[PDB]
Amino acid sequence: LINMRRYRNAARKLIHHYSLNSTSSTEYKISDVVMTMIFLLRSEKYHSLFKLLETTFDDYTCRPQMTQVQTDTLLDAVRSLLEMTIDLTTVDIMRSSFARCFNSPIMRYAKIVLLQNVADKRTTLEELLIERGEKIQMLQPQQYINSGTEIPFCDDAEFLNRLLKHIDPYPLSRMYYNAANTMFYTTMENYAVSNCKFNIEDYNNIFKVMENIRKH
Amino acid sequence: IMRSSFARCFNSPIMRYAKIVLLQNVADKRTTLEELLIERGEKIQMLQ
Amino acid sequence: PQQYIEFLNRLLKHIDPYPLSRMYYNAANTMFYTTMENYAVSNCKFNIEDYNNIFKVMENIR
Amino acid sequence: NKVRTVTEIVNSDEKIQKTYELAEFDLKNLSSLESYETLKIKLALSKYMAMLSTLEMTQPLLEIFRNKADTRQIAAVVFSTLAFIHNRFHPLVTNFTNKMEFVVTETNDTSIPGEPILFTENEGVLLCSVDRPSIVKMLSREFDTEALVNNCNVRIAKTFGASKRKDFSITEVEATQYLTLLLTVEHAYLHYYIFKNYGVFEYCKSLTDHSLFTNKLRSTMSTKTSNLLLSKFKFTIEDFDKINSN
Amino acid sequence: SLESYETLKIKLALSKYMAMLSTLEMTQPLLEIFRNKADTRQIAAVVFSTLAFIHNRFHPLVTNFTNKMEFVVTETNDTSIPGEPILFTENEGVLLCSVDRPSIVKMLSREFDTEALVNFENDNCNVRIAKTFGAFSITEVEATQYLTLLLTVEHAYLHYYIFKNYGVFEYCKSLTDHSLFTNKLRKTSNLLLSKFKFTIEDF
Amino acid sequence: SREFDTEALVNFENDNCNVRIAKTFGAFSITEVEATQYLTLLLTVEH
Amino acid sequence: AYLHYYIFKNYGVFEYCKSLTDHSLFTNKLRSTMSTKTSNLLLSKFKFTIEDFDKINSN
Amino acid sequence: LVPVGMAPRQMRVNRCIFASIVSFDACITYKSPCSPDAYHDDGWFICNNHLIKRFKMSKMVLPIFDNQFKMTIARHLVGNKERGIKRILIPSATNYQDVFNLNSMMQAEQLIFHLIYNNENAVNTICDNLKYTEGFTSNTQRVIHSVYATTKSILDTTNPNTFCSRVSRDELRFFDVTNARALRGGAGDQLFNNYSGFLQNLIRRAVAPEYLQIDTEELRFRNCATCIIDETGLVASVPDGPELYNPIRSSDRELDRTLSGYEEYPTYVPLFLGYQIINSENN
Amino acid sequence: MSKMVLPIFDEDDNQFKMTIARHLVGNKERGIKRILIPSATNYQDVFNLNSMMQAEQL
Ligand SMILES: [Zn+2]
Repeated sequence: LINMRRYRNAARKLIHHYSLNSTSSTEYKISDVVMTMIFLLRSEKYHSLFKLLETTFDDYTCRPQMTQVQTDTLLDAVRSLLEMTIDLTTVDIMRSSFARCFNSPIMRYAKIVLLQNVADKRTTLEELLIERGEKIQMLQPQQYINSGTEIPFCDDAEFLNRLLKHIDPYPLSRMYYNAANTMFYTTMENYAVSNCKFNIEDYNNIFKVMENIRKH
Repeated sequence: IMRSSFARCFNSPIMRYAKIVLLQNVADKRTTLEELLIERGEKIQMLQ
Repeated sequence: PQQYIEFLNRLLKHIDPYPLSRMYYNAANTMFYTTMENYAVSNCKFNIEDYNNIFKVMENIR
Repeated sequence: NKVRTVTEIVNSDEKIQKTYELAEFDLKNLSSLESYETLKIKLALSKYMAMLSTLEMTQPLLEIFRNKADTRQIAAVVFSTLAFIHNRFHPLVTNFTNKMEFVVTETNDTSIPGEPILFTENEGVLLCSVDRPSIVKMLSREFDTEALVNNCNVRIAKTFGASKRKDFSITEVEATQYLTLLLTVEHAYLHYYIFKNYGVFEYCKSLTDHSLFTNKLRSTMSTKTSNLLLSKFKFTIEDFDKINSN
Repeated sequence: SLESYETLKIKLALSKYMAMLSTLEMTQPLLEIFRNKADTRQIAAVVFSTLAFIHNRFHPLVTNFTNKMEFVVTETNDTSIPGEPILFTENEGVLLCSVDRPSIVKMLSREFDTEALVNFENDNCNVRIAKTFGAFSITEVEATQYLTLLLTVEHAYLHYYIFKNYGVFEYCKSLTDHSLFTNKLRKTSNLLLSKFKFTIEDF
Repeated sequence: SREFDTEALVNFENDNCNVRIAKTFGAFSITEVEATQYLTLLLTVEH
Repeated sequence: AYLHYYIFKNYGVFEYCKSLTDHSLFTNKLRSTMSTKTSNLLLSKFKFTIEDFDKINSN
Repeated sequence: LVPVGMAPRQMRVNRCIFASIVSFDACITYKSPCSPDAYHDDGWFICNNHLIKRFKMSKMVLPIFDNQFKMTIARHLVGNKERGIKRILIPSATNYQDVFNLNSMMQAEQLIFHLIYNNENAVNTICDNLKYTEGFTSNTQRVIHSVYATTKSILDTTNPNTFCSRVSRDELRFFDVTNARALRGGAGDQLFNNYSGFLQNLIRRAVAPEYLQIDTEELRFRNCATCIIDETGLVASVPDGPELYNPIRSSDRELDRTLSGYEEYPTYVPLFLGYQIINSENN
Repeated sequence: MSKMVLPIFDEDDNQFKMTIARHLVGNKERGIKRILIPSATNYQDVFNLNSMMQAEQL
């Protein structure tokens, strides 16, 4: 027999990381992958996801074909597992990530990669800019405010103090880490879905700019 | 501790002289005194 | 604003064996340490030469 | 490094020399600066939360962004954040002058990766484009409320010197959500500032490469304006060099 | 010997400051007085009396002294200046004396190296042996604290004299730059700050 | 409507910190932007 | 523990941490005052040593 | 929004009623002077400043005991030579309108007084006049409603506890001259009853009893009464004869050589009147 | 008795400060225990002269 609960927990954590649904970062290992796959196999509920991932053992550079019922079942299973919302885009992201992991060899060191192979034609940032901007200009403003107005600043100093107390035990370091990684992962997902190369250089140039402004 | 000590003794060869050793292999990750200092001090400061 | 406004020989004996030089040393070092602490807390640059000027005594020629 | 002091009486030559190691004062200064910066950032975050409350929207932030129908509240929140950042850079400004338009995209072919909030004029007035799906995705991504983030000597010294102390729906998760929204709107505001003050071509070039931000902003930001929120920490991509080589 | 006579004179000046303290008749030691924030009146009286004592010493022929002064005991960091625990501002004709009670308390609480250091002293073992065969107090630490406070108020009083004699502008400039009183005595002799030297060196 | 570089530029001015400190210890309007606009219009009409 | 605390109080928290890391600093930081004015350390009654210290160090 | 749905927050609260005074003329800004004491959660529902200004009274503490219990007490600010109406320390409901110059003070304070003193007719008159005066609807109406609500909240907090104290068996108080063989005492209890519940609470917090019987032990703080109560209200008068000298040293050489640091007895005149009884400590 | 001082006029420079002492007798003592300054007829009884030094008795 197996500790299906522990297997499930490891599976959930690994799936979260490989679907970029959690900013949490931790070590992972072949033990964890095996936990995940065994849990999926044993669970009647998740047989479809098990089949999906098992198919990654092959060339894995392919788009699985599913009926609408199959896709709905898979999405329901994933959403029940992670308790969230989700998307077949996330399904494909997990498929690609797990395929890369399975195809990767056993190594003495962890492999750090970037999301890719999600949703054929490679598009540049410039082409995306042109097309998206044209479509946006086509779009019309859903709502607007008039000129001037006034920022609605709060006034209750006691209220501000209460909020300050409520937030004091929150570590700014952890909050900053979580926020930055959230933004980074969402940008990664957008790029991968768009099939446009992610400019790691410019993404880091953002922080370079932050530092260059700070130093002055 | 006894398990580790006796394992070391059993694995050791017959020798004309006694072997003087230090306790080790008790409870995987090697931690430095500095890391222990940081972590324990943080937890202590948390304590009241 | 908050606010507005013989036996000394025995006490001299009491303090007589004290090393006056050590007294100055301790007092000056206490002041300097407190000044450095305040500077560090305030993140304000410190003017070593001006502090020396504070405790600088010129010597005459007689 | 270190310093030393010499005490001496004018009439006597018996001098007492003491030595000081500046590391202690360095620790004092670093702790003071860290505490001050933390207090400033928490004050700003609390102020942002408080003004959003002043708007008096019943739902919480994430629910607001999930409710696709109520574009009114999305626009209100976005404009309020943008104006707050604008004032934080220009405290004397409490409005935004020219009226503002808003649109909420709903599709990938309508959204631009890496710039969920962007700006474009209709040749008469500026329109702000919002990627509500992306906002929802960011604010919904599970956050880590457990792991910590980070010279060992000074680390230990701070550990042993600094102390610790053992009805709002806000948890660290919601605080993180607010901070993420603020940072995103700050990025968008920087883009918009470069746009307004350097032309649409410069705005497009910045979008292509943010590096221009360095000069186009530090010319005015680092001197007259409160530092960027990100300035609180130095950020970096894990395994950046190998990733670049990839 | 001679230097011992000047030492005796300096200790006599300290004893006179002690007489002033007794005249004030404080139940607690100055350390506890400063530690007790509620004793604002005691702190203000101590500072004022020390300033008057220093004024009398610096101007022996002058017995007059400002008989009323606004006082404010500061506690917050933003209410204090490093290197100037005592300040003399003016609120548009009103003379305010600001005090950095936390800094005073810190200085006083600092451990002194009384025993730690060894210094030259009258150590004739023959005299000690001859004596052996023929056969309310103040500690060294308390004396050190008391000297520290006296010298602090001496610095404050010098700044105050600059303020009164020259004006608030020159008082601020003196706060910025203390080079004015490298010469010091040039009256001043009765000020202990003119009795020794202190220096800082890169190391 | 053009944004003016009031804050952006730094120019020589009476900056005696000693005077500022001395003052501190002794202790319908027009903005710079409005003045700039008004100067611009005056010079335009001058041309 | 008292020696550690003495070094702390009279040399700052950084020096205290350094002493914790390496007690050798005790030598100067204490003998400056202890051996001269204070009763010798209790351990002073005997010279202590670790059995097979050299081989253990080589290990 | 940030806060949980409703979830009444917890913070400090200014307690003196007069803190709510504000100019009904919104175009005229006004700030009432409040002593910081108002922010202490104690039996006092008036700050030191308002107390001295309107009632000529200053707060004070009386240590009581092993365990040092602190009993609230007020003291006279009345000078020796003050006479007649000046001696009314706290006017009664039949005299407050005259003792307090309603004309000379603000309408909001007049409403506050007509609320404290149970004068519904005057309260209604003020409300209607404000309804038909100035831009009532715009903001004056809301300001008036806010002030009225604050005053009514304080009164609703006080009066129930006051009534429970009145009918209480364990705790008993009798505001009269304990020297029953006196004429200036009278039906002090009846007059105290005539007072409003909140006014009764103020009287309790201010006037200490001449005697105090705790269980079986009685403590006599005075051999005499320092104030009286009549139809006019609380009067700063000596029941037996000449008024007590009240130097009023503040607020509105050989001698010292000998009298250096030296215990000094205050010249203040605290409020001692009536009998008080209690079972157990209830503290 | 505990020494104390009672100011009378203390406005500007008129500083009439009448002296006064305080009871050190509780509300339970009586008779001899309560007598502060005994008469010549009873001081010998109030004071335990035998318990004090003969010089004090003198
Ligand atoms: Zn008040």
